[PDB]
Amino acid sequence: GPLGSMPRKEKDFQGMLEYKKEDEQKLVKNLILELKPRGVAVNLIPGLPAYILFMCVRHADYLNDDQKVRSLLTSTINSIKKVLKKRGDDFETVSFWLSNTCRFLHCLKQYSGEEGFMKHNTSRQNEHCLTNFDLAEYRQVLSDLAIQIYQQLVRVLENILQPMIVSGMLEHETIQGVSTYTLDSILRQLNSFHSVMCQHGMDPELIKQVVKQMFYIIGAITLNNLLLRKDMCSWSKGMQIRYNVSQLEEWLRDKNLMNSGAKETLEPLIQAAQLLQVKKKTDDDAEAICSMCNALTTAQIVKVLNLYTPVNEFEERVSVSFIRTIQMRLRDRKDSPQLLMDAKHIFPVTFPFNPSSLALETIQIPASLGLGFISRV
Repeated sequence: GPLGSMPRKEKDFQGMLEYKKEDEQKLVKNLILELKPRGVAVNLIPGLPAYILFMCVRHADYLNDDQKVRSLLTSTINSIKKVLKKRGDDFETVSFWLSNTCRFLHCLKQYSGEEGFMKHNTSRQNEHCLTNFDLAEYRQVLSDLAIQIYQQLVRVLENILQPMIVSGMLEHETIQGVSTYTLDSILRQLNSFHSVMCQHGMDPELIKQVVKQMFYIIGAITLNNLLLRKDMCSWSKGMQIRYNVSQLEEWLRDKNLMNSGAKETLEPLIQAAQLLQVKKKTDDDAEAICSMCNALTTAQIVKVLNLYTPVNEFEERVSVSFIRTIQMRLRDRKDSPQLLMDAKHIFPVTFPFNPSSLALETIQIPASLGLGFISRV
């Protein structure tokens, strides 16, 4: 039936989107620069802007149009940087663009046509692979861009967290008979950060990295305050920290994040709290401290013992002899000289490939996005 029949059947959409060269700057403006992150569509389908962008890349490749391909990827990358500069003080917008930049990168891989990335693809998804261009070079650029966005997300979340840490982990006291933010404030805030990331469809492997980084920041700020303040080094602070850490650990358990590396970053703080609790008088007490505090430096152990504030009914001041016993024993240990931890340290981030089951041929364009000048192919 190669000739025409009536009625004429509507075409079967292939999951591509065409646009006119003259409309490129409008396209990125509407889909990136002035896109509302709280829009219904882009939250019902997390990563929608990235998918739409990819579908557009797809049509340009289909037409074997190298010039349109180059121009679109360059506009897409520059616009993402643009919106990150203007709006990057806000956690929501940075989480949103980190997630869409990752999804865009994942799409470039999943539909590259390279066999190594096609492994979880359906037959249909494989029909959607690029056929004319190798975009490996652009992927590296997007990954570097994603590294920069992550570092900004960490700066944003640190600025929200930092004022809560000391107050929440150290200063709130309820213990009786033994001598503003709470632990709940911190737990709620971690919950909020994590809920937003999940709702944005951020990679679970990336979310795990963000969580490890947030727990590192908690532990480092808290421990640095113990090492600078006499009033924070006491048996009862030790008990309160021990409990606060247990709740943070239970947050990890509840969210199934026990593999994020988050817990392990608390180990110095944990051992400091334990040190505040143990006996500090005899040679045996000293040996036990040295073998217990394997994750603290000699400088940190010694500092805690010097600052230690005794409650006389229960204990005494730590003696100069005892500290000298600790120092002699720790001579055989080859430790780091650090006293304070670097609370600004950022673990290097990775973006392991996370293919999607979304079927591009089922995507439709909502009017709200202001993209009527685009058409489906």
